[PDB]
Amino acid sequence: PISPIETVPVKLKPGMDGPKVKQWPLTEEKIKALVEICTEMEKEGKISKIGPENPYNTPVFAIKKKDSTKWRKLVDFRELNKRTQDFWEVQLGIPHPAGLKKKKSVTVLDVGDAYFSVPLDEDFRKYTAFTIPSINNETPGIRYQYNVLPQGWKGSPAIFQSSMTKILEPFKKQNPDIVIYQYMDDLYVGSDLEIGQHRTKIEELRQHLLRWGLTPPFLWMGYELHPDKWTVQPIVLPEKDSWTVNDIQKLVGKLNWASQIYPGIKVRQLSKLLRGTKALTEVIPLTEEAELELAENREILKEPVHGVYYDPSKDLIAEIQKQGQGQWTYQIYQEPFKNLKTGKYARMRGAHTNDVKQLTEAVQKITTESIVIWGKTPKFKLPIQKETWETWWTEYWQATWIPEWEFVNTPPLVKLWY
Amino acid sequence: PISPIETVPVKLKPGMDGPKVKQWPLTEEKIKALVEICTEMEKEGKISKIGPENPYNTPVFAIKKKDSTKWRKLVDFRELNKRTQDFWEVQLGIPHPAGLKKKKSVTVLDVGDAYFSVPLDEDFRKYTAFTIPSINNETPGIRYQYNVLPQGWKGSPAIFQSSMTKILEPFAAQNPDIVIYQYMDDLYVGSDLEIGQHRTKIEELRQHLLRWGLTTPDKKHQKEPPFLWMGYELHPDKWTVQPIVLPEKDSWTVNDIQKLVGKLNWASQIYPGIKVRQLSKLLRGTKALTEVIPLTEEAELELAENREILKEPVHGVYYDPSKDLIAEIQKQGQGQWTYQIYQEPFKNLKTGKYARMRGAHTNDVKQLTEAVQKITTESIVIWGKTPKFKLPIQKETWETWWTEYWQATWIPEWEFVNTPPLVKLWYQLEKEPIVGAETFYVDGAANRETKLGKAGYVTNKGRQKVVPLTNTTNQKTELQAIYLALQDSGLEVNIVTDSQYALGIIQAQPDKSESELVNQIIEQLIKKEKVYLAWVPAHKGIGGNEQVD
Ligand SMILES: [Mg+2]
Ligand SMILES: [Mg+2]
Ligand SMILES: [Mg+2]
Ligand SMILES: [Mg+2]
Repeated sequence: PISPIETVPVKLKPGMDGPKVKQWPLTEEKIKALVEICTEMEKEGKISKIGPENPYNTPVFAIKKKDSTKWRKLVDFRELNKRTQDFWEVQLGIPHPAGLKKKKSVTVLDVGDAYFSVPLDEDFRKYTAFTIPSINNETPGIRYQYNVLPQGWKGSPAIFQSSMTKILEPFKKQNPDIVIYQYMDDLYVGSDLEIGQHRTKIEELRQHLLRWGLTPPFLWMGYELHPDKWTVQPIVLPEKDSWTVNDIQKLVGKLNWASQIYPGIKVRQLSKLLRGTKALTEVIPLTEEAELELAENREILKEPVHGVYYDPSKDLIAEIQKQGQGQWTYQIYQEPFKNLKTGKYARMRGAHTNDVKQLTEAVQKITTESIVIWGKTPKFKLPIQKETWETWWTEYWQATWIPEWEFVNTPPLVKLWY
Repeated sequence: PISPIETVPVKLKPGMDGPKVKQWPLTEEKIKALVEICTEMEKEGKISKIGPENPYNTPVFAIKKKDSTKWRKLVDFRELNKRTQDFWEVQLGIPHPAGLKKKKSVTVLDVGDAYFSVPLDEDFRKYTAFTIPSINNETPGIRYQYNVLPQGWKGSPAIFQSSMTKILEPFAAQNPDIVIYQYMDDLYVGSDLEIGQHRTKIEELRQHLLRWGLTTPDKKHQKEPPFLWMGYELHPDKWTVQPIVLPEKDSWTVNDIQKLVGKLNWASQIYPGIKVRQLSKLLRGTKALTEVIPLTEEAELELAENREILKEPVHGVYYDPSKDLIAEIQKQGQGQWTYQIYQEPFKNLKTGKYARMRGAHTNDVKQLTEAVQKITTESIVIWGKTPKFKLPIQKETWETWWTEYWQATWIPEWEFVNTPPLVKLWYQLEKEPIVGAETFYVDGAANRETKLGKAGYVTNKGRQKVVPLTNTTNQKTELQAIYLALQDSGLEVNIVTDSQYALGIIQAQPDKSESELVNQIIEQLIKKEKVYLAWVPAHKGIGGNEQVD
């Protein structure tokens, strides 16, 4: 003993002051939960009350994960994470394992509780200030700041890195084929092991973390994924025996759109079939020239797009379209017409008459997929009004991280993704 | 007889030095007044006399009427405030009377002067140095610095509030049978104790505050109820806000307007419908920051409009947490909506209005949705929960809307209330092409320079038309073409267009627009039985006759 866990000097990016984000309104149930959680954290010395001389603030709310029944404090450190210097040497020090996406099964574990065992740079503490608001503004908000690495702060996994590797070293030396990746407060463990064997391994790894603690409460949970069976959704053209004027016009529209992605696409012959003024529901026979062009186009679409690779220096963008009947399509790209992944979601918990809950879930699924594939979250373009989204998304959020997003307006691109 | 408090560490903004504003000339009268006042203040420990070594300075004023008393000392901290670090926001939200729960006994205490009894961070005092000029420049001015939070300093409100909260913490925690709320300078103390016992708790609370050198003005004897708390008249069963009289003048200063907007902002959550046109002047008025005279214009209309609304009293009941919150909405017209939130019928907690957001094209359903969200957020702020809604829209209309709308949308638990005018969908486009319905291939084009254009259509039944247009654009002519097809077709019609612009307006499902042409299209769609709108890429082998326009 006689030697503390000396802090790591951390600083904001040059010319940037700390975050000053307004706390959004909270339900009495969330306020009650936060009050009890913070009172306990304060007793454990993880957080401390602060005076008015601290002008900083970051929003906080609470989520009740699925099958946990216990409220979990969630701090929206999006603003502070942007203002926090990348720790390259230790922060960025967390390289992304390109092989996690090729694994049969991947399990996600909430390991953020471990970060509370490490003290935080005394001079940085003030920037982690947050406020638990009171109903009707009847009393001034209770203000705190962290004394240890906070969950949700990008700097937490970066500084804890060395400790994490030492805690898992025995486990990895025994399982050289298990890919373990740390992103924020989450730990992704991928293996091709047999399901039953996969689950036992996660539990063996689970013990190490618990065994470590000579310096809970959601560690027992586990989110299972299957990136091996993840497969993009290619562009397909209809296969018909009739073909109306309307069908052909939709086909030409779609091929025209695709010609922006695949240079070899041609619609000249098919277009010739639409020269005239016919009823939309009229059946038109395909000329042999049109039949041929359609076949050529159909082939071109079976091959991947040319010139598409991930550029780590650029942001990932995600677009989502509501297709109706609880189905949603999405594309992730950095440059237009150069998709890195396109997908489709059907069914989905929440289809129970709630569009916003479905979108919120689609956002979380897309984000986790993005974390696994590239090691970072995408910037979302959401098909919804700002006001609707900001009023309801926290009611259905179950992840411990939060991506960035902006709002969209009526694109015919939807039909092309059917 | 002894008294202790903790100070808050204060700092100037990074890279900035203290204030160094020179003291201007003062009349012999004002100087003698200031010397006296300061002598008194120094006797109470409010200020301390310093030497010539302190390089900082802030100017001091002297004013007032002998009525109440002699003169008053005023120190202008404008410069020090600009150099003082930022502090946590004291405001953030204003308590709504309907958010209070019923209490048998209530008392309001004024702690507006207690801030002058809170010590100032020792190392920051030197930045508050001021000087009283001597009789006639023949003696060095008397130098002073504050030892307590200064009246107009930037950190006084926030430091005082945090200090008060800390002092009250132990009293509230050890007296859970009473409720204490602090808004700016009013201390609300309520309980369900018999008056005798309640008064005893008040006495103990004042003696508690006294231990920290914080006094409360003497018994302001008056008949209660009503209990006055931050502008609300509290009664045991209901609350009231008396009519708010706005100032009547023909000359307005930046300060007058800031106080006016501050009063209106306060009244905004109480009274339905207010204003923000005078703000435009304030952003440019206080932009210059100068407390001069801004010529009021048009803000004149809203002012005369606010004045009328404020002529009436507002009454309401308290919140019963054992009952559900209910919000009912009504469409008034012109994009205006009214709502009432209550628990028991005819006993409103809060009533108000919602004006539609500014936009080119709108729809009644979109507006109702906005109003629901707005009311949801406000209810969560005041009561910490979402009310159940009673809406003037059929459950079936809502279903048709959200299932077909291209965006994700949602409304929380609600029930249909048959209260005209009901919100509905005025038209509904087809998902598939109509069989037997005439197909109109429309097109439009304009000449950028000449501003002249054409809009026409060709149909499968040989029908055709071209109409000339003047002072139009491509987008204008694209919409005229669609309008023409609607005008000359039957009750069912298929319309093929290459205009992404037009498709974008119609896919937004507007039932009203600012654009005359769009409104005309809307009126036409309303009359049709079935319409299928199809899109095709322009400049290709589609349509056939696009050479005619
Ligand atoms: Mg906060
Ligand atoms: Mg009264
Ligand atoms: Mg109101
Ligand atoms: Mg056109």
